[PDB]
Amino acid sequence: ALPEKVIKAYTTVGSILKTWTHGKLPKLFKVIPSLRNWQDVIYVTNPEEWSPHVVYEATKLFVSNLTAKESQKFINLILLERFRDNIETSEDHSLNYHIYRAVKKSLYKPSAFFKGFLFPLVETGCNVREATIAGSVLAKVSVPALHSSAALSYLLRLPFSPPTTVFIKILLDKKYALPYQTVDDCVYYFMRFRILSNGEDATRVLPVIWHKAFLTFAQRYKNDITQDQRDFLLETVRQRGHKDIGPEIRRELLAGASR
Amino acid sequence: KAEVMKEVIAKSKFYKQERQKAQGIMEDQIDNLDDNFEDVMSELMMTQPKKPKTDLDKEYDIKVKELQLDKRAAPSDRTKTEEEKNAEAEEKKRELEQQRLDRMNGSISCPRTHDALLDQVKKLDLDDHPKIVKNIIKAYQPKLAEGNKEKLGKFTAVLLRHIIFLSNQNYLKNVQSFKRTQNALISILKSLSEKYNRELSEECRDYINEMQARYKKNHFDALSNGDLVFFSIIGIL
RNA sequence: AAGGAUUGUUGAUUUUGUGGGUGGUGGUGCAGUGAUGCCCGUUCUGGACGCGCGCUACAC
Repeated sequence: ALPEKVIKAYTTVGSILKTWTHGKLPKLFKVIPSLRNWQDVIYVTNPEEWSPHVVYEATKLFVSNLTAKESQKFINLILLERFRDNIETSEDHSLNYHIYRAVKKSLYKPSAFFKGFLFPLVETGCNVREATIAGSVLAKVSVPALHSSAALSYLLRLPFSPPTTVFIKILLDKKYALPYQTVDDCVYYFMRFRILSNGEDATRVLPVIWHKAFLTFAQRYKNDITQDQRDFLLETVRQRGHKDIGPEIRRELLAGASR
Repeated sequence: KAEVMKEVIAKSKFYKQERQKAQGIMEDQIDNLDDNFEDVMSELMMTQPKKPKTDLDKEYDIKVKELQLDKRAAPSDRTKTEEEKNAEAEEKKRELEQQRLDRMNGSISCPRTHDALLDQVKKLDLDDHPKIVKNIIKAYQPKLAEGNKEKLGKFTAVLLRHIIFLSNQNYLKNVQSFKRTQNALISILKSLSEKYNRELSEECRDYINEMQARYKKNHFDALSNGDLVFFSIIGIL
């Protein structure tokens, strides 16, 4: 229970943020990041009621001032929920221009962004449209190779889902200097769909989004795999290869030299 | 049509005034809020509350440290097919030939001076010059440090004078090794020219001006064997 | 460069130099899916009336 004077003051802030489009934000709003109990203060400001312009500014103010751990709650509790809500409720299932920027500012802190936006989304029923919009934000904005590799490593172990494949391929599309550990994990991920005892992943139908992802790995990291790993991947194409993409992958895999 | 437009213009102006009126009300609320900032802040501080990571969060932090330990792989580009490479090569050749037709129609120390290179290579044999000059380029690549482009650019002028300088020196004793150096140095100069042709061009003209000035006093005695070499190198580069 | 590169107080997200790819939250027609045929943004500010007489210039 915040002070009654404070509640009325921030209740005015909640009204301010609903229609705010430009200018200077309220001074009380700008000092919320310093406050320990921001959760109570932010709630009375009605984050769901924030205008798209406010959401963009709020991510800038809060991601910058705050610790890494707290910023995760913001990206998870507010930005992520707003990101899903706008896509679901929009007529064309598109994301607003300001919210689109807000995700980029969250990516300013990679560790908070991945554990607050990416991993919660893919693990909470992400849809293809959500992955495409979020993936493009990941595609255009710069990320460290170390942080990207950890995110790429995390995605692989998760059970195969269409949203998970989109995020994996984009990270592969970034042309990163993946650690030698990360390359092996990517190789293991693609092996698990080859028929052998094995799980359903061997027999599960594979969309092209898997094949496109696998082609990108072959195109860029053919020189970063061992000869034995190349053999397992080649067997995977023989068993699960696509009609048109599969021949291309085999050409790329065979063209790479063994580490 | 005009009546509809006037309604449209009136509606746009009407909404514009409403947005301005809201903005006029908007700033006043901020101004009042800012004035009461101290009172709101004071109560909030008095009510400040008194003083485990998820298993997912713990794993991710562990992964980052482990990934830092491991070595990093270099990323490669997709291999282009032979037909695409041939098509790209043909297009570049077709482009380059066309512009030519239009023009027809109208530890290791980098020596900033030619003398410095001799001091570095003074104790080395004649056949060792390609080794030393190549090392200087590797030791001072553009990426290694800032200003290496300028140092390499100056070295291009230095290397050119060296090629001409060696030709002036007598070499009938060991023509074979001397042949093994001039072509080797020239090949390096060709690579250097591709990046520092501006620097090479400036040095070449000055030699021409120097060439003229020495001809203005000595006639044929100024002319030398390396002078013939110099005109040849320009043709290559 | 952690004994501190960069951020609106923050911490390796950036800064300097050298290399370097891509139209891609594209749209639309077909059979969620498709190596898919075809093409190729954001907020403010403003929107000398006619006839007619006479006279005067324009021609080596």
